[PDB]
Amino acid sequence: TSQVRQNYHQDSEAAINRQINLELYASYVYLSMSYYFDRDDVALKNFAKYFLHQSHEEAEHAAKLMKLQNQRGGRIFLQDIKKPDCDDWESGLNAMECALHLEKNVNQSLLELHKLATDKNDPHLCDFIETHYLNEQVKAIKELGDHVTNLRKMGAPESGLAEYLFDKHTLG
Amino acid sequence: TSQVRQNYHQDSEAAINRQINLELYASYVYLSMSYYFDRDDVALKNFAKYFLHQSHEEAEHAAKLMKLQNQRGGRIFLQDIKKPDCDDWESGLNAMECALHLEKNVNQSLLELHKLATDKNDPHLCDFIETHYLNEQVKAIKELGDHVTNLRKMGAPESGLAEYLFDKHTLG
Amino acid sequence: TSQVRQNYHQDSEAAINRQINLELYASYVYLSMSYYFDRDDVALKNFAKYFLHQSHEEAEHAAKLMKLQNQRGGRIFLQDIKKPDCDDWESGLNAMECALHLEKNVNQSLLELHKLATDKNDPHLCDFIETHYLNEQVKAIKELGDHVTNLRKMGAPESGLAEYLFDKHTLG
Amino acid sequence: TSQVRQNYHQDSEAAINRQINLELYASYVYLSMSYYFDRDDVALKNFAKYFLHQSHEEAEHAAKLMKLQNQRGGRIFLQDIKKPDCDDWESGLNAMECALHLEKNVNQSLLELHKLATDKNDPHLCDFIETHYLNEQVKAIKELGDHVTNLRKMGAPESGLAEYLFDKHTLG
Amino acid sequence: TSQVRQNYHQDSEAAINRQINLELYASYVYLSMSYYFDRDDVALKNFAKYFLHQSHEEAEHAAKLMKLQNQRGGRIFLQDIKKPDCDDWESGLNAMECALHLEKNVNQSLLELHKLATDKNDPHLCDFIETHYLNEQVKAIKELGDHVTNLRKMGAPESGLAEYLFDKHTLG
Amino acid sequence: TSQVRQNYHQDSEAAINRQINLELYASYVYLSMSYYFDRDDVALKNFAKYFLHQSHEEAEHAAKLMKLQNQRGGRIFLQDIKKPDCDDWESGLNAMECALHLEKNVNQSLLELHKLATDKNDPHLCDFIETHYLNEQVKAIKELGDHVTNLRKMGAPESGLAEYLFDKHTLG
Ligand SMILES: [Cu+2]
Ligand SMILES: [Cu+2]
Ligand SMILES: [Cu+2]
Ligand SMILES: [Cu+2]
Ligand SMILES: [Cu+2]
Ligand SMILES: [Cu+2]
Repeated sequence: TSQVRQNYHQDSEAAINRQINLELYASYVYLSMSYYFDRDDVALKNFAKYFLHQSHEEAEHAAKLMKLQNQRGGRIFLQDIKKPDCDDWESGLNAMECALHLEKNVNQSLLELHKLATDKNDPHLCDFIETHYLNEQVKAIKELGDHVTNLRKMGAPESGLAEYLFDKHTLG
Repeated sequence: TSQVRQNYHQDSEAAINRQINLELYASYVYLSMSYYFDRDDVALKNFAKYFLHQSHEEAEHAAKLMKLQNQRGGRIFLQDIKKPDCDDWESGLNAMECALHLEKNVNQSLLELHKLATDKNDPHLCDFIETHYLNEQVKAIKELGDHVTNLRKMGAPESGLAEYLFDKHTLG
Repeated sequence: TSQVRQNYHQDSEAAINRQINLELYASYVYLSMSYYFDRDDVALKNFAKYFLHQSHEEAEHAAKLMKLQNQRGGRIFLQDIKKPDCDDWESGLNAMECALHLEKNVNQSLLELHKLATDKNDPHLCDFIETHYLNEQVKAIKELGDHVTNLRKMGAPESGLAEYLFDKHTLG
Repeated sequence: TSQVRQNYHQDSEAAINRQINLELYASYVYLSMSYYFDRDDVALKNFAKYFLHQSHEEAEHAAKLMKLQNQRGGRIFLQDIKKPDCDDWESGLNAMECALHLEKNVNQSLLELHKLATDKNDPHLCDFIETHYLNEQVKAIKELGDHVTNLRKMGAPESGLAEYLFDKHTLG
Repeated sequence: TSQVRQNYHQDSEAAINRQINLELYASYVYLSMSYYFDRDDVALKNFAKYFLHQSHEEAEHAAKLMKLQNQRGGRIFLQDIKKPDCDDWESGLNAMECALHLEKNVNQSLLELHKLATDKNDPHLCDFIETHYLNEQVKAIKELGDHVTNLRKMGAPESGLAEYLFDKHTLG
Repeated sequence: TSQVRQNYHQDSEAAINRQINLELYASYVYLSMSYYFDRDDVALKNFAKYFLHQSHEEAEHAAKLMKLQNQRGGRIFLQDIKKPDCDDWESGLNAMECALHLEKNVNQSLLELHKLATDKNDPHLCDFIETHYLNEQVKAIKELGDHVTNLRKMGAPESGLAEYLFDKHTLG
């Protein structure tokens, strides 16, 4: 056992590793989206920039989780980062909807993690999740919902002008 | 009687209290609108910002009226701030039209107040209304009329693109 | 259902709306106090300034709650802001005592809200309450208790000199 | 009962007093260590500086707990600060190990305190512990574990050169 | 024997350790006073600040004595820091009187220490006491006497207004 | 076919995708190493920092390759990022040796890619590889070889002091 480990259940350690893999997967999904919008036949540079920023933020989340795993005396166990479900989205609106679904899945995983930490009476882990992940997830979900709403109201995906103007005015 | 009271009719004091309540009600209507446009399914951030600014300005108007009530030796008598007539507006254009109607109602109340002060031969009250409220109301009504005209000409409310572009270019 | 709503119980949404109304009511009570101390026959300018600042802070609390309601996909439902129980306090000490009672009532409501969020397993809501409201309430209650203690020890309310000196030295 | 006391159980008040005494004891243990390494026959100035800083931080923790006791309307009850178990450590590595054990004991006490506050449904106390003490304890334990690991790997305590170089490069 | 020890009698070493414990005890008495005046039902913030500063100064005195013990090749032997005789003082004047009595006791101990060092022909120890402690004690006693005199003349402890004004004007 | 595609063979596109996956895999290996050295029982902070920087650089290399894929009209096809072969290295020297082997493998892949581009008469691809990857690989391999040589000469892995001093002086 680690000399620093205290009140750190093995179930919590395993769930933290699963969350690390989930954050890495989300980052790599966002990377796929970003370079989809960099394509010559899509060419929405601000969508690409937005999703690249999201990918970097997800990477940061993963790194923070690994740092906590080491802080608590757990052992990081990495797994394959699976390829994203889609190589194509055919519209900025569809990518935003997929991002919203992904963020909600990540949020559900974080909520299950918080429930596990509460059951294991690990207040440090609960506070870590609450302070660094829960409100960030809520803000991200709200922002993506706003983007989806605006794109739908503007006439996307059937209107390329809508996506162009959204790229220029909201994401630019 | 207050040691500072001079040429301050009780009718004027009561009308000032009614105007205080009206300004508070207008502020709270604007607050309702502002957070309607903050909703995920509406997501017009500049409409929300505009109406929040209007709410703060209305609060300021109310506070100025209370300060005058104290200056003249009147006694502030507060009443319930009634909830706004609408929880929903379904478009920025409808909210702008409602704001225009509200500002015209506030203006009519101020004009009746000025007529009362003129009848009571209260030149200080008349000058206070003229200097701090009448031209502000005229400017607000003109600005709201301009917004309504532009939104209607752009194709609102049937065109979500119109409201999006108006949010970006006029209110942003 | 809102596209962003996740782990947000309807009971929590209703309690948040009730808390919004409570914060608005507290702000309007503080406003009443502030302009009571602006009266010519009371004339305690720093008491008025203190209570006006408290009113603005309460308004901010209400706005933050509305923002959370929108963030979580809840729907803001506003109600009448009831007039304050008192139009008169006859002393700074009595106003401070009333403010202490009001802040304790707001705190009790927030604690019940936190208990509801804990029962509904809404860690984001629990953390929001803890981070933005609970310690602010504790600090406000402590400060008001200190003010009440100092005013009582100085000889208020029977000593106008006590309230004058407290206005100058503590609130100024 | 205190005019500010609300949702503050007597058991929580007693546990807070016990934690105050524990933090003071930890500070005084660290002080003992610091001046052990200031001895002419030990002469590890950066170890002394490190433990003096730790002592000051522990004092700060105690003061924060006393401030909370007053904020919540509890009554501070001080007890004797017992002398540290050891007047001698014969090596920097042994002092680091003792500090690690002490910090883990303090952490266990804080976790028991958080469990008590959770049982008493005192969310303000729970959030105070989580925000100001739990992650600080985790970071301190991790840092001490790192120091112990590095000292052991460098050849301490049998190698005075190891402790000298660690004093110069890690603690300096 | 220490390689640096020279003209350092064991009696002087023991007396220095006793003085270390006395300074720590005085610091902890001052800490108790400081947080007594932070209570909601006392609420004299400048009294609390004054006594907290005194506590920090006493801690500094203790640390200086420990540093001298190490400089001369003596060995620091710590003892329990006993809890202060009083948990309550019921007035700023009573706390000032207690502080005056405490400082006079510390001064008497320092004078006995100087007499011992003179008897042992330890000019370095005599000069250390004279330079760093004797005039500081005289100044502290004079300042506390001034505070006690002013509080008594102002009508303390029977006049809460006196203590409030003294807190604002002398300690603020 | 892409409107921008010109002199871009499908074999080159596939090899670029394979290289993207290889760079991502190398980044994730470096990430694993970095957080291995962040462990409490390893505690070599500058090794961790060095490998984290290497991971970020590898990510940058991958992103540059994806950007080229889009520039030339190829289509990015992502694959699973496989977990690193090792979760443990038991020494900084072993991690450096593994990094050297990994960089040589990446270099061999880049050389095969350059040979393919030369065979396909794709001078733009050849120049891209030469300008952005070949000399970077040579420099990285040389630096890792230097680190391995220095660690071996200092007595690693059997000497923890060697790895500590290397962490402080070369990587710090
Ligand atoms: Cu994330
Ligand atoms: Cu107005
Ligand atoms: Cu509030
Ligand atoms: Cu501590
Ligand atoms: Cu002293
Ligand atoms: Cu590379």
